[PDB]
Amino acid sequence: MISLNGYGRFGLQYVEDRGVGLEDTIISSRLRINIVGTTETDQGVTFGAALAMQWDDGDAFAGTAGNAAQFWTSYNGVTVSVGNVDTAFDSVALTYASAMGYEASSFGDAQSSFFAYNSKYDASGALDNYNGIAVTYSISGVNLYLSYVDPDQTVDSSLVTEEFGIAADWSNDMISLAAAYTTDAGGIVDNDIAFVGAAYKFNDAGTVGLNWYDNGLSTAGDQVTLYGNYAFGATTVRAYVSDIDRAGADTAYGIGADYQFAEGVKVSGSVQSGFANETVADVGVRFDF
Amino acid sequence: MISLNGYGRFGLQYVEDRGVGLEDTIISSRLRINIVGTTETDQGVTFGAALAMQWDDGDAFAGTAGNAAQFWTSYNGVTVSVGNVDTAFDSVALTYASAMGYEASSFGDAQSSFFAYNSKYDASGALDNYNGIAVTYSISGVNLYLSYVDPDQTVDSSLVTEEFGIAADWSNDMISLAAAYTTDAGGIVDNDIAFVGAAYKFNDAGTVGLNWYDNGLSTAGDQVTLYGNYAFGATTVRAYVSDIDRAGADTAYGIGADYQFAEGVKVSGSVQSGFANETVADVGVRFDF
Amino acid sequence: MISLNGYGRFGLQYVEDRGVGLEDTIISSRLRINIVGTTETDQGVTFGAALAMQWDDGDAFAGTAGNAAQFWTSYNGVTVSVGNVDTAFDSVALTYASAMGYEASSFGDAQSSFFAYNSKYDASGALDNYNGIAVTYSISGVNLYLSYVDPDQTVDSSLVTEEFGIAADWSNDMISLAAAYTTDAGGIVDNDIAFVGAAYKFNDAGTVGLNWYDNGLSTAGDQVTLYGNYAFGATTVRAYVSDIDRAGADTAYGIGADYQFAEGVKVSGSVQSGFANETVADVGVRFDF
Ligand SMILES: CCCCCCCCOCCOCCOCCOCCO
Ligand SMILES: CCCCCCCCOCCOCCOCCOCCO
Ligand SMILES: CCCCCCCCOCCOCCOCCOCCO
Ligand SMILES: CCCCCCCCOCCOCCOCCOCCO
Ligand SMILES: CCCCCCCCOCCOCCOCCOCCO
Ligand SMILES: CCCCCCCCOCCOCCOCCOCCO
Ligand SMILES: CCCCCCCCOCCOCCOCCOCCO
Ligand SMILES: CCCCCCCCOCCOCCOCCOCCO
Ligand SMILES: CCCCCCCCOCCOCCOCCOCCO
Repeated sequence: MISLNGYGRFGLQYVEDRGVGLEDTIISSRLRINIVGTTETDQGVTFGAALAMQWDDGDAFAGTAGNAAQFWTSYNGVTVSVGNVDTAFDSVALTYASAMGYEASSFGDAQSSFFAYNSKYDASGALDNYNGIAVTYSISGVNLYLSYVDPDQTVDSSLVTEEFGIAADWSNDMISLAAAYTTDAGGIVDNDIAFVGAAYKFNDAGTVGLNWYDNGLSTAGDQVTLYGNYAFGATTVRAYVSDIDRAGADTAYGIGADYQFAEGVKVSGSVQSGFANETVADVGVRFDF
Repeated sequence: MISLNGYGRFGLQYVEDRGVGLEDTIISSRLRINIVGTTETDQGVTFGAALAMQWDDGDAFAGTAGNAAQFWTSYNGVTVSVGNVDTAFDSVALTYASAMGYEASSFGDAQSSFFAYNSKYDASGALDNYNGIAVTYSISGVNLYLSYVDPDQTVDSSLVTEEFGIAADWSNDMISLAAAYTTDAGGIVDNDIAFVGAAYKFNDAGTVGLNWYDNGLSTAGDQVTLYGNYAFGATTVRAYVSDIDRAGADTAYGIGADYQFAEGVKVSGSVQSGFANETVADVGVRFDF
Repeated sequence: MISLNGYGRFGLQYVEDRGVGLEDTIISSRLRINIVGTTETDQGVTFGAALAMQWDDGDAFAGTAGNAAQFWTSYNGVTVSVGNVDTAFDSVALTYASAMGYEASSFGDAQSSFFAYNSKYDASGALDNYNGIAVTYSISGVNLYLSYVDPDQTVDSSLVTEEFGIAADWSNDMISLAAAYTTDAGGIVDNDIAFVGAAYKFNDAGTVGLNWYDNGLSTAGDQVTLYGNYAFGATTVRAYVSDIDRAGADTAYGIGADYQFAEGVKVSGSVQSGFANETVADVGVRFDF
């Protein structure tokens, strides 16, 4: 069985003083298509393979290709995946909760380097023999994530640095907790990174949360993000502040709104200020299909 | 929702004295696949994204990729599209009416340079930041087309030449009229091009038409194409003559036939003579799926 | 009509002393997706086009593209195909019968060079104007195969070497026979190769066969492969020995098993020894979807 799903997104992307002789405002857009093949068995074991084909404005050669395959096996709530895997630090809950705008960005996101699913090919050739193994599992309302990423599996292992990550999250109906930890993240030796986050649903309509991170060898240092959102019908308002230890950094912040036009259609915008005083703004749509 | 459609075509392509040590006759063939994702809303607004994957004999690396995305929004007969758009000069009716053979070619087609939907990637990198906006609408039996193409939207606009085009066509059951006009076509400054055409369905089986063009800065000069077709059951006969102002040019002409073998299957051939006395012939099939 | 099918495979691939500073054991995996468009007619003629998108671990740029199109026409048991065709030497029965392991390999396979369907693009550019014509037909339980492959159809034919192949196989319920012959195989002048094979189903569960080959200009010389398999429920045991004329070559051999876990799911392994004493082992899964 083969199924196809994905999403399109387009709108305006403003970056104050982008560059000498550059336009600050552009039309940014993304097409994402996923090809999924699955084999269900009567034994209860499911086999799967996924490929992504992603295009973004500005991409080299005005063309689209697929990425590197991901394969998995699922049985009784346990999923083992091989190849281009989702990593633990990139999959836990709460870590991307401050993202806003139609491009889902936030300076409140972790300012570290770590491996994550690769959406596209990489012309530099660095991903050619990259191969990860991942394992996910769910006890009660607990989600467990584990991932092992080998940047070049053909080369003797004593010569390459492997990335290892673990994460768990948990949620009842009002509190959410999450934590992750990865060593040698992004294959950078000694770049050990951590995350702890918690959220409180103080209503059917509002939630506040707080994320803390150890950014490893990044120049950002430790970081804290405080965010909150509130829904008024089909409209959601979101905001966040974030600080990093880097001397002289500014406080980053953002304010945005989401409007659920229809099932599968979402109009979003935001105005954000980064740690180096960058001003960024956006407004556009996402539709899922 | 994701749907796939497209077509295959193959047959013989003859070019008299193609080149020293080249074969005049080859097997030319094309595979075109379109991936379309759509999101229908109960509000009446439809969202869409399309990608094309096209392969042609002789293509570099013996491979296929997708092109650059096209996105659109439709509401009440109005469609706005962004990215790799169809342009006004390329979409009006009647402008390609003389095309024949299984490759749908004609020297009677406009001999100018103008932007059009890009089927494939471009290795030269010229299309990397190309971005168009297009708008179509239909009053009675009137079709209105408008398009704005920015060859490099990241660069300050005072440095790049944008293409702007408008077109309309109209048809009752016997007369057809169409006109288009585009300035700085193909991003060439001062290359303003125009088209006017008209057709007369003098029967259920026969039609005659005439197309005139201002080819802008091309060396062809103004051009006139006179064509006609006539259907005998599943068989269609077509012919056209065309002249350009270029001194010493020959009159171009073509004669071909189409045979509708089955729904979705069409066998075509033609013999054409160009403006520089080139002799070209073809015979093959197209099937849609 | 467009349909999608394919398969995923993953597991461990061991090559004794692969290379200085290389890992002998890797995770090898393959994702194959086929896109097939067909047009059925009421006349009985079917038109088809196929494209493949294949990714393998270690592939350049960590990406996937499609290959070169294949087109065909089928009528009354006769199929003519154009472009990236299956060749006669690569399609006859019995020639790959000794293949085992989850990667379906065998040193008992023919050690010659010959054209075959191209799965992927080729960066070297050698396949750019490659074009084959193929014809298959089936009398009783007879299968007839014919193929003509032109490595560069744009160039004058007196300058290029074309590959021509024929094959037939036949089977009742217990004996199988097959033979093939191709001249200038792989476009190498004078590299004429041949194959004869026969198999005996000495049970519902067991089969023994023997394949002989003239490897043309290869350094292997003539070759003989003797193989056998036997099924015990969902488990299949397979083995083969193979010899080549090359002086000092070793006898190659392999032993493996296949376990049919479920419809569409197959777990395989093997231990093989090549003609130069190479030791290779594998274990993994294949699932079809
Ligand atoms: C500002 C640089 C020049 C680009 C022209 C800006 C014109 C804006 O777009 C007009 C046509 O519509 C498409 C743009 O996508 C963004 C629209 O807002 C998203 C839906 O709420
Ligand atoms: C990103 C999708 C893959 C498409 C990119 C292929 C890149 C090919 O170019 C690599 C650079 O070398 C130049 C190639 O020669 C011409 C390419 O093909 C011609 C028709 O579009
Ligand atoms: C300056 C060039 C144009 C690009 C900028 C578009 C940025 C537009 O503003 C972003 C949206 O601001 C969100 C407001 O926060 C309040 C939310 O509730 C109000 C509307 O539903
Ligand atoms: C002329 C150069 C060498 C190529 C051989 C020409 C042989 C013609 O094709 C024979 C096999 O069939 C496939 C060709 O596609 C064209 C057939 O006509 C189209 C359907 O009406
Ligand atoms: C046109 C479809 C895209 C496929 C073209 C990829 C072009 C890659 O080559 C660019 C030129 O540089 C050489 C690349 O190194 C080898 C490529 O991949 C090997 C297996 O086929
Ligand atoms: C010379 C190498 C072969 C390639 C050339 C094939 C060209 C064949 O002729 C094209 C078809 O000619 C069309 C004829 O116009 C009359 C139409 O009605 C008659 C048949 O239905
Ligand atoms: C040996 C080099 C380092 C690679 C680690 C080997 C660990 C083996 O895999 C553990 C995780 O599972 C995925 C591997 O695919 C092969 C499993 O066997 C196939 C099914 O029978
Ligand atoms: C194999 C699938 C096709 C993808 C390969 C495209 C190969 C492009 O590189 C050719 C070598 O030249 C370097 C290209 O410049 C950067 C590429 O695109 C950037 C984003 O991934
Ligand atoms: C040495 C690193 C690991 C990689 C090697 C895996 C190789 C494993 O063995 C292959 C399977 O051997 C097949 C045995 O033949 C007997 C068949 O019946 C028994 C089991 O069903």
